[PDB]
Amino acid sequence: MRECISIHVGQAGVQIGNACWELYCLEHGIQPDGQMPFNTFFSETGAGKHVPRAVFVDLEPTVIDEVRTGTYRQLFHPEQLITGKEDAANNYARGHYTIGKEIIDLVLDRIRKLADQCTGLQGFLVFHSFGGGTGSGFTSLLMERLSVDYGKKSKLEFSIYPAPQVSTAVVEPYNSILTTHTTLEHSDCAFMVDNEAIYDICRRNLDIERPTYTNLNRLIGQIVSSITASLRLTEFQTNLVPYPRIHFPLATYAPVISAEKAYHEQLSVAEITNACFEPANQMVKCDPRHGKYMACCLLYRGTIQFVQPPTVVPGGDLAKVQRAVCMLSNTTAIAEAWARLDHKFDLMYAKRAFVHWYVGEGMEEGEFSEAREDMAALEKDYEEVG
Amino acid sequence: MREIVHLQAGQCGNQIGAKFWEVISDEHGIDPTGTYHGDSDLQLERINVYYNEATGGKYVPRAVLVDLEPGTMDSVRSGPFGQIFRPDNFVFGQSGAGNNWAKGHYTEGAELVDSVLDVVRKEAESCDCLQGFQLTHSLGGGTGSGMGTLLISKIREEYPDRIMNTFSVVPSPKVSDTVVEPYNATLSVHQLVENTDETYCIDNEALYDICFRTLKLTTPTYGDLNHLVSATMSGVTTCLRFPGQLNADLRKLAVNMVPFPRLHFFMPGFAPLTSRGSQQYRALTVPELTQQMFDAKNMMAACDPRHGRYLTVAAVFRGRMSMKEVDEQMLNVQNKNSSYFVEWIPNNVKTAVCDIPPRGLKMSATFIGNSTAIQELFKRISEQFTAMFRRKAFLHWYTGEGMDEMEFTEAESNMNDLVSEYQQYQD
Amino acid sequence: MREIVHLQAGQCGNQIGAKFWEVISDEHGIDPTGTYHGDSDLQLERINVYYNEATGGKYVPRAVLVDLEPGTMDSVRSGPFGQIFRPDNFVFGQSGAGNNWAKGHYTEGAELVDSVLDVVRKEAESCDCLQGFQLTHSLGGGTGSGMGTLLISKIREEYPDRIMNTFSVVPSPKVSDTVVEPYNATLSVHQLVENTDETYCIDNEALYDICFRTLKLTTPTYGDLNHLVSATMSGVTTCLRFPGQLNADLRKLAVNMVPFPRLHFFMPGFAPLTSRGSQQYRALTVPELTQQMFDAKNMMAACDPRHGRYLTVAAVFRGRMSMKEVDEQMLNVQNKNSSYFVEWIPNNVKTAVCDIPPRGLKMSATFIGNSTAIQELFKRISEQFTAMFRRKAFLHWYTGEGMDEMEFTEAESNMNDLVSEYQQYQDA
Amino acid sequence: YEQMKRDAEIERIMMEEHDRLLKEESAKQERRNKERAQYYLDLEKQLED
Amino acid sequence: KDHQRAVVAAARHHLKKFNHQLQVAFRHYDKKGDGVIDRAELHEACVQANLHKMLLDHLFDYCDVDQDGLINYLEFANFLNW
Repeated sequence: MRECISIHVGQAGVQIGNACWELYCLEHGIQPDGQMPFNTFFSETGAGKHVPRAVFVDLEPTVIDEVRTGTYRQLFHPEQLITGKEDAANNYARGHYTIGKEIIDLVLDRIRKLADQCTGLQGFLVFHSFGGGTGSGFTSLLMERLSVDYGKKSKLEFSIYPAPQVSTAVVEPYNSILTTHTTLEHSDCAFMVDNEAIYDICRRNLDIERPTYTNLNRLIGQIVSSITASLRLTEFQTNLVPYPRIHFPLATYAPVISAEKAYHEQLSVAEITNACFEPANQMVKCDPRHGKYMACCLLYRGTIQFVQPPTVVPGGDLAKVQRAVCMLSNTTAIAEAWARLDHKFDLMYAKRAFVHWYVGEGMEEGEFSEAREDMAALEKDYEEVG
Repeated sequence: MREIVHLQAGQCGNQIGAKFWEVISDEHGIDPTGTYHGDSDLQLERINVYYNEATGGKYVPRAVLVDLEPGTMDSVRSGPFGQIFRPDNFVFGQSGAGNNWAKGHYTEGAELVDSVLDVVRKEAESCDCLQGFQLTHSLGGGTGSGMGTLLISKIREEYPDRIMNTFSVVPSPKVSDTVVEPYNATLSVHQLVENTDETYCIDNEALYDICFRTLKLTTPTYGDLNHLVSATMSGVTTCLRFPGQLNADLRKLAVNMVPFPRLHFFMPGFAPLTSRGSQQYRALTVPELTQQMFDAKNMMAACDPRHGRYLTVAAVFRGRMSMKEVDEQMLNVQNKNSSYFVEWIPNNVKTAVCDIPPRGLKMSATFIGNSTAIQELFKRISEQFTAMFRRKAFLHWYTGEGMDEMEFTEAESNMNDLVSEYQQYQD
Repeated sequence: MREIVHLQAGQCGNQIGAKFWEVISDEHGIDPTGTYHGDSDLQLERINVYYNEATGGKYVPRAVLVDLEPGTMDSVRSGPFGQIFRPDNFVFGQSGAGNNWAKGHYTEGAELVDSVLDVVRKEAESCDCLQGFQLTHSLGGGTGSGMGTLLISKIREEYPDRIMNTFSVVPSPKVSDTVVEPYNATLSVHQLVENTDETYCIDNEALYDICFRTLKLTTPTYGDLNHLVSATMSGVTTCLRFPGQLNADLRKLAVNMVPFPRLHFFMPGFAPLTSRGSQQYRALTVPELTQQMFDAKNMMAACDPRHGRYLTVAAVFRGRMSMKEVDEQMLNVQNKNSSYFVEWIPNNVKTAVCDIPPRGLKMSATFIGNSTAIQELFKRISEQFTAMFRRKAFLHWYTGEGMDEMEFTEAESNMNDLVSEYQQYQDA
Repeated sequence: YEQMKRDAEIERIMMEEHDRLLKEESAKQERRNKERAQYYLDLEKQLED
Repeated sequence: KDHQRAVVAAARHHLKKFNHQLQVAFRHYDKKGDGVIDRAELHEACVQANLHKMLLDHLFDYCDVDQDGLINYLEFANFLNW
């Protein structure tokens, strides 16, 4: 009766959600037509069918239609899968102001039915990213609507944070500063991951070259399942955050090793606890030695300056390790990542690059300055709590 | 559900356009009958973007072919893949424009401009929620460019909140065919700098040097050049048709590219190009593909990057391929080479990866460059416009039916101000 | 079992009224000898409506043929009508019509009508639930209007509660194969504005341009020209002959579609109208059928609809369609281009569907619409009179019987009174 | 092993299409040769005239 | 074509009129002669009645049953009426 409801928004959201629900139906005995040959995330029909508590939303049909046609089509109720007509064009302008008003009503109504079929509410799991248009603006609209609506029940978000050096979109600092500006207060807590740090840890811990997105989202699904494996969630919210702005913990997983080295090396509790604090094995590419740790949570499935076993995925790379630890840490290392991201925003906003699309769609020239000053306020708040 | 409506203009478009619809169609498994014969189930999923459905389970393209001599429509319809269209959509005049701006813009195209927007209307009205259009042409001739610059600007005044993609085969000066090509290209950028939301600049001189050194072909006809052009529109809207591990839409790719509005001219380029005598020896991976898509000879514009500094870069990739090898390989080209990139853009490179390659290839990509030295393609047209127009070499055949001496010099500095707008951002 | 009395008139409407019957005969299966031939029993259910039965398996029509010349009914006898109907009611003389209105109304119109009205009155008195009148005429010629208004005028004087279903090919602005067509209109406005109930106003011009652009045919003769008129008068009456998911009678289509005492001049259209090639290349299900019939391209007039509004639009449908789909798609066209319609009716259009289509087609419709765009046709015939008035240009057949220089111009005022009382409500 | 087998099949397919290219090139060359023979023939005919 | 069709219709009509003016005897005679819908037998019946033969053969083929060419015997007498 300890339920949680999952919404997966944007393309990064639905590809990490597919790997997630793969891992959960793997973890229970649920073969993926829904019938056992558990009800914290599932609802059980009287016929013997298991339906997830999940809503998928995107504005290109070509990323939901893969889920609707592929091998998980007999898992869902087929109007849980929200689908637009034109994508948000990597615009906060289009996800927030112009296109998202055709689907926000259906999103809220399916949230309303999935949150009336339950018996005790604990939180929602919103899976998103800080690059794209519907990963920023529609998530901010959904965020403000659900914090105004449901009140104090906890919303956890999982964000692919834009990397220190390498990114696909040119426009990314604009969307990231603008989404954090209005997704500070509404969300209860969100977690940071970086593609570049996951690429380096995928290069050197598990000895694979040329990784890809399924090899990343397997790791992200293992981390999320390790967070919410103590139910088969308000404690994190009253533990980690000192003040109501610093709600971005970092995460890692300690025994991420292949089978060929896992056969020789044992995994003691001491080995996995120190492997969490090694900066080579962090999963957000910041420098933690310039930071000082303000909090740690260490979930054990199965100079360091303070201020049920894991499952196995078919076609997987992480070896079967008897015990593992997921670290949900909170550091003072993100003061350099925010400085570099807001500097990347500042270079483009010195001469108004790419601004006139969002200007002609919805916002004024000072509506970016408001986000700029409200992120300078965030780095004076880390410097203040230094 | 995020659709598009194709259109044509002139002879140079119709050889590209009718080559385009035998590149999309056989990549969708569709016979020239229209009967679907395809292995995969993904193909019938997104037919609704470019096509429409006839009774019987047949598929019709969403396109209109327009020109001012009926010899160029009979050539298309008699072709191998020309029957698929609507015979009611074939629209053409009878009195030829004959490289006349004043005909194709002012008098002759104005008794076809009633008929062509109705075919634009009733075919872009069955669509549920539009994304934009397409127009394929050149900027040398009269009705391929003067009607082509009216068909944009009228359509801009009815559906102005969509994305009207266009093409442009630019007049090469050193590969020239018409004596008066400055008088038609300089009057064409005037009504096209303000009415398209993106527009490519390919030209026939660089399409020869991509075809004499990399391809090393002996005899290039006009069926192997427009094959190169129709296979780099399929790259830039594959995400609009097919899923992938990271997809960028049409309208996503507009926002990230243009720094300030008047800078929306691009430079296309197709990444794997090999001669048929040297294909087996060449290994196909991503580091051995990024060195061919940044090459100065695999660029389908006559301009050069190294006489300028880059602004933004897109690169849609296609195939089964890991994403670390995209993310850091294009860091590295950005990282070592630092002079050629601007410094108030801290990350100069986009990406997008589909899952479905072009037919018969293990791996492919498509470059989109936005250089700053493309002003050298605009300095080389204006200096061929300060010579003929100073002694008034040819004006009395265009100004005999509608314009004035002031109409050209109103639209000459409106093409010459764009050189200086690149110059202020050049350093 | 409901009925409408027919008559046939003019040289124009006789051939289209000869073209009337062959479209109806394939719907049910009356072979021209008289044997019923159709496996659908719903044809057999309403053989009363245009027809009479005969003993011996045969069947016969209900229409009486009049023209003041022999050969037109000898041309109708070259068609199947003499093969079906009684050889008594062919009422033909060899005398000269002369294409004078005053010799279609006064000399052989006067003599030869009582050998017709004694059978016009006969078929009415033989049955009980008579409801209507048909008369297939033209506004064009003198003798197609001089007898045409004669068979209307004196008959509402003793049958005053009827569905009068005329036809009138109007004087075209450009196509003119007769130099006396500007005169024969204003004579036919003295009576037929008051004494009609529905009128199929067509012209010769607009039946070519449908055949030029849309049909992509290169020869409209007078032979196949009539299917643009003959097939679309059969759309209205399939409520009577045949069942449906809704039903609208031609007393109901008098109620629903005529809003005013005198505004009942109509303009039809048939829905799967296309060329040979484009029909594979265009889908026409209900989502595309409505976008065709409301073009400026399937009209039976040359007037400009964007120089007007639409007062009362109806459409009778024919086939197995979802009524959600018709109600939604009519709502879109009613709202998208909503500035076409007038501000009087809140729901400016009207629909009615059935369950029987024509032959060889999955689906059709039959759009008949009372626009207000036809108002600038009226200025033309005032202009085509006023040039032929200061000259008295042809008045030596009409002055032979006698209509003076005032008796024309007090009916010319009447044409303006068909505009003036229309103009009083044209704006505020 | 499955990925290796797929690699071998796809490589054999591409070498088949290259062999097709070789055969069509030889056909085009023989077509050019027969055009040259035809030109020689009717030039000799004109000399006889 | 439609005109010749109406001509054949009127011909069969006058044939039925003569049938009224016996029916069984005529049917038996036709069956014993050439063929129930034989074009040659058709032309004989023509001569007789008095319906003065390419068009006559065409009408016979029209009446002749598809493939059967006997107008379905019983239906052949039926058309002789019609």
